[PDB]
Amino acid sequence: SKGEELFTGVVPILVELDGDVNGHKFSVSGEGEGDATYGKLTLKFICTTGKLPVPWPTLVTTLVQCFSRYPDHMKRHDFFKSAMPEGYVQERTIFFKDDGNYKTRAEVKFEGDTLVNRIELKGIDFKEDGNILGHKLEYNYNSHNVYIMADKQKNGIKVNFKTRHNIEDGSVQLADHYQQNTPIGDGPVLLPDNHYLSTQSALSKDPNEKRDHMVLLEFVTAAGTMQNLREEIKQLGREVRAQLKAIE
Amino acid sequence: DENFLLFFRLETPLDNSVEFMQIWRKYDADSSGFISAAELCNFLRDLFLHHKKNISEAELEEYTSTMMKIFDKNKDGRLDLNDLARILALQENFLLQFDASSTEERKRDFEKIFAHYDVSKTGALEGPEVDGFVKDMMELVQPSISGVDLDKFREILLRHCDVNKDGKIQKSELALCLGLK
Ligand SMILES: C[As](C)(=O)[O-]
Ligand SMILES: [Ca+2]
Ligand SMILES: [Ca+2]
Ligand SMILES: [Ca+2]
Ligand SMILES: [Ca+2]
Repeated sequence: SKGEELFTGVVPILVELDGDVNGHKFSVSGEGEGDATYGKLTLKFICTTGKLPVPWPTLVTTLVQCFSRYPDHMKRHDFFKSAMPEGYVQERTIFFKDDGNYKTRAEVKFEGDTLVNRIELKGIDFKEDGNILGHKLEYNYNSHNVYIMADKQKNGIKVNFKTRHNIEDGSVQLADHYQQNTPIGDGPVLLPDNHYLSTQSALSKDPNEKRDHMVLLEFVTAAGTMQNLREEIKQLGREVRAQLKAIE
Repeated sequence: DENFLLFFRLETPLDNSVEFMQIWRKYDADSSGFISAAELCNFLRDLFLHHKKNISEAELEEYTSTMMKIFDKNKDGRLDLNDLARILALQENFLLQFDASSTEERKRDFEKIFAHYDVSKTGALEGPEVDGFVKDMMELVQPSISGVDLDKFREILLRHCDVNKDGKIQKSELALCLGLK
């Protein structure tokens, strides 16, 4: 498929975020590239307004899920690549338990050969020394699944997942993500069966950058969909394996 | 050339895991999960006299010692499952012979598979027929099984697919717990 065709090789990526959280204005510029064949993303983000008023891990989700590896017997479910090159709108509400909430609107489209993500963010009701404005979050990310359901109503998909951000305390800050995705340029898109995205993110620093910044490595893969006899022999084996490991 | 090495000429490869498990179950006398030197010599003594070649027990000890040196990977004095699969020349996992998603092609493959492991032609998997199937099935999902685990594995497998609770796995039972018509 032509959309599926655009992610054959390595695609350069550009990301621009402009945010408003409890009055503090900031901007983030992101460069990198994505390799959908491997579900890989390497990106460097830089805050252009000096110090960032929120911790970097709270922005990983907002700062392009069209680079996910879809197992080829799940290509029918690849919605983010079926909306290309015209692109889609990604709207999110992120509720931080016992704290404020981000609401983001984003356009992800092809501008030439470059995949571009332009985001406006509004954070409100945050607490000045909650873990966000107090910069109390640890510099890492925890892997999890991202659950995807169809939304025939809006010709898009509803997505929902919870991330957990560690604190120095050994505590955990819970962020409840609610998001919808809609094609920008109209046309035929693929609305998928219920499935999830297994994503893991590593956060590093460029030793040579004095600006506030985040280096990001990301791996995303689709799963949760279903055949021949050996695969039934396999899951019988996996269930036998599971049972032996319990009694031990 | 050299004495010994006769045994490799005497060794015809094994196509089936069931027959390997019969030999394994036969010479692990203490059910320790490994093959000792004493037990290996018992296996070699019987293997030779079925071919009616004749060996004084002096060179039976000698050739047993030679085989331990060669195939005991970690020199602990014990051969494990794959140390003996090498000796008996067991070939590739039979289950690797198998895309068929149709309901009738899967029944066709299930017949070929159950025919392979039902050597006894009883219509039910029993004894080393379970072990052979368990070995080939487990090695599709994890590195490799230990000899001590197979008594655990058979117990677990029966609690999954023994619907009538008689101690053996009939054809219909294996078909049902694989999810087949
Ligand atoms: C245990 As091996 C596969 O090296 O014979
Ligand atoms: Ca033993
Ligand atoms: Ca050993
Ligand atoms: Ca039988
Ligand atoms: Ca039974």
